[PDB]
Amino acid sequence: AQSIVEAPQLGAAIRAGRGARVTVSGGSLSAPHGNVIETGGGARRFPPPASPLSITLQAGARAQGRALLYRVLPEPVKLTLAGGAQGQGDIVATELPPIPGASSGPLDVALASQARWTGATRAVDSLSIDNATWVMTDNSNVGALRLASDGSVDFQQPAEAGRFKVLMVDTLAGSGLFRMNVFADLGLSDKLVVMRDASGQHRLWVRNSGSEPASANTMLLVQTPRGSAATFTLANKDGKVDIGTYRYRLAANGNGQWSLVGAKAPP
Amino acid sequence: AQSIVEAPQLGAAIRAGRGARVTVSGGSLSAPHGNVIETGGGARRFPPPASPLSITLQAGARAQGRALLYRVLPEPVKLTLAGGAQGQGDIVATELPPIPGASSGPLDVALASQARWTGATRAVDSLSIDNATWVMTDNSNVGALRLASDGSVDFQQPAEAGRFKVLMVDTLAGSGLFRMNVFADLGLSDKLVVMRDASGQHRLWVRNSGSEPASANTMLLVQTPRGSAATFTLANKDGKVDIGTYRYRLAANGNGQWSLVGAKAPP
Amino acid sequence: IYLLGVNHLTDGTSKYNVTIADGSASPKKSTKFGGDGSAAYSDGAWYNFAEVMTHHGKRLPNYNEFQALAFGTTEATSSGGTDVPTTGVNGTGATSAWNIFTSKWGVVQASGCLWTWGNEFGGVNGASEYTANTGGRGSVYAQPAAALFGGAWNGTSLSGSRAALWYSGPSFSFAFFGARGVCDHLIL
Amino acid sequence: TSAWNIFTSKWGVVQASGCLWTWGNEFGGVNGASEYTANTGGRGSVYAQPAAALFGGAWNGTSLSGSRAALWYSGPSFSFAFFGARGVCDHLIL
Ligand SMILES: [Mg+2]
Ligand SMILES: [Mg+2]
Repeated sequence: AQSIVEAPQLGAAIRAGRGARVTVSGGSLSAPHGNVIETGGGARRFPPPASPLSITLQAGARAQGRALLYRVLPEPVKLTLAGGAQGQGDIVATELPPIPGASSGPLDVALASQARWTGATRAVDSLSIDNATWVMTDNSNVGALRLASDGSVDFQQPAEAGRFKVLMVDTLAGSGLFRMNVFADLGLSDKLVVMRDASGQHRLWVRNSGSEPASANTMLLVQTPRGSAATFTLANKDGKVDIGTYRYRLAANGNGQWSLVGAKAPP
Repeated sequence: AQSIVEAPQLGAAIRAGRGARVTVSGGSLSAPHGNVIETGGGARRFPPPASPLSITLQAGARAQGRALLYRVLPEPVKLTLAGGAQGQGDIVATELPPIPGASSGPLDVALASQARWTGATRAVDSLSIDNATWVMTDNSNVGALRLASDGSVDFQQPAEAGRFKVLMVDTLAGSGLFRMNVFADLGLSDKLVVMRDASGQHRLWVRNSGSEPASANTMLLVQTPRGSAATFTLANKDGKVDIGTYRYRLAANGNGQWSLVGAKAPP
Repeated sequence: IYLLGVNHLTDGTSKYNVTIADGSASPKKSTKFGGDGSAAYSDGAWYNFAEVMTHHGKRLPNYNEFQALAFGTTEATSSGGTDVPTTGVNGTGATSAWNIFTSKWGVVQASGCLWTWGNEFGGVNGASEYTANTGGRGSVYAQPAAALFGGAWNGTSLSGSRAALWYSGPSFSFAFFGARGVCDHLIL
Repeated sequence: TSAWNIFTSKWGVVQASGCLWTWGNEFGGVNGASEYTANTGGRGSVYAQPAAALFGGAWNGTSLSGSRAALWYSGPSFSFAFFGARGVCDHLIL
């Protein structure tokens, strides 16, 4: 509670395992070169779900490091950023399980009540953003993404002109916002792929990050399964975005593929 | 047969529609700024699958243009490159169908006996390479992919270093080879993503395209569903690739995710 | 005010809260044209909706009529969902409410709920050769498309007071195709 | 080059032809793109949109102008300094 923890290159600021319960309310945890949180390394296997080790950063907690969370990869984890907590890290895992085959518990993270994770991941099993924000800094994988009460994923604007990012998700559900970058006469954009199942009302805000276009060309923003039940709407003022002498609107057709059409702007 | 056909920017070398049957053997078709082949524009709608308009480029045919095939939407097409024919274009559809919520048939291409399409697509419903090669020139989308008898999908080597390409597929079947680009110093690589269903024995051949890595670092190569039935094997001889003073091998980890691991090369 | 009902024979063409006629729930066969009074047409072809409007001394809108009647609706928006089966109510899984699509003049579901067939021809022609597709009442040749206006529940950005599709032949039938009646204004 | 009254009709229609094209109320002729296009001043999109007829000819029209001069080219979205309009309506006998 309102404490400071500084870790050097080799280590981590917090290691929890064997079913621990950590809360960090307020204060700061830095780990410049290493991890902010590490999980496992001293195994104790159990058939029913014990206290699937949970870490909670709340009430204004600041956390910075190369990775925000580093999973060993025997144990299931449960990271939670709440109450305006802010962590810039990465969330990585071991990338080969110790026993090839038969399961491996979930790595679950909840972003809630005004919190803000800013990083990249291809390791999280299930993310739930709820009136909070994930600033996505690089291409990412997530199993099950859920949004609620104005939760957003905010594709971070590249300082590298022209370079787009892709967020792949296995299942989408609920209702949230997705701020996405678009590059006009290069005709490229941040994409969002849902692979098995999509549902709910979502919104897409569009940032003009590549300067205005020579022509009028469409841009794929969202790809979803064939007979999908999910809906998306352009969140910019009036359901349109003006890029130079052009105007764009979100239109989807056929098979949950939500492009962004545009043609000459009203004189 | 052995004919030559040139077309201006505003046009196409061939337009076929309403159950047309076109065969091009030998010869040449160019459309420097237009389409080589256009499909549709003159509606005739019948529920029985008559002679779904088909084009065949065979016996060493040459074909060049801004797109190899432009589909007018809401007629089904069957493009076939065989007998060592070579076409470079792009294959595009209209994005929006004329009637939002109705049946549209498929855009099916079949690369066979020694043929070679070089281009990119997000319009092809069902591509089947068989003892042929698709040189993929940019990010792409295909519904059902199917390979056989040394059918390959050669990811083209980028001129821009660091620029990786991604192929997304709904379903994968049969047995083929994938040439892929690797940028070891950056820890980045071409990716193949299968979203609904994968199966069969496939081979990956790695090309070094960003030499001298600081450390040994894993690079994701293939993504497949749940517990997919698909096997992949690294086709570089001895099942390894030596990038500077480092050796990489392919390992499948957890839920069908084939990464390229590697560490310091044996002395 | 409302899109054509299936029971137009007993309700009139324009009634609140009734099943909307489409390719599936096709309108009752006009009694003025050999309809028995409970039988429905076998599809939702232009011919059929045009027949029904005549029977009530009305016609399908022209472009200039449509762009006018539907002004005031929310432009470039659609009902969403998988269906709009009923007049004046929200659609099956509607992502926005019916009254968002209400004209300056109180035309209910003006746009983006169901395409209305029009009374203008042009756009994409059919086979340049005789085709007997007219419910067995003769043959067409180079038959141009019969206009469709407004957009339906599933063309999100495409829909609106000027939305227009000139592709469908008059013999086409789909569940996104209904009709809205118009007629002259007489002052005496 | 020729004075305005040259273009008065039998019915007293002034500048009846050969001055400005008039938009007509009839669709047909050259189609626009076979793909939805949002060129309606932001009131929806149009697929395969046929031209709105224009009648009469204009000052530049040379010997093509006249009572049956008709151009089926311009889509409803087009706009030029020689495209105008003339109103017509029904005749009411009570
Ligand atoms: Mg007319
Ligand atoms: Mg007409």
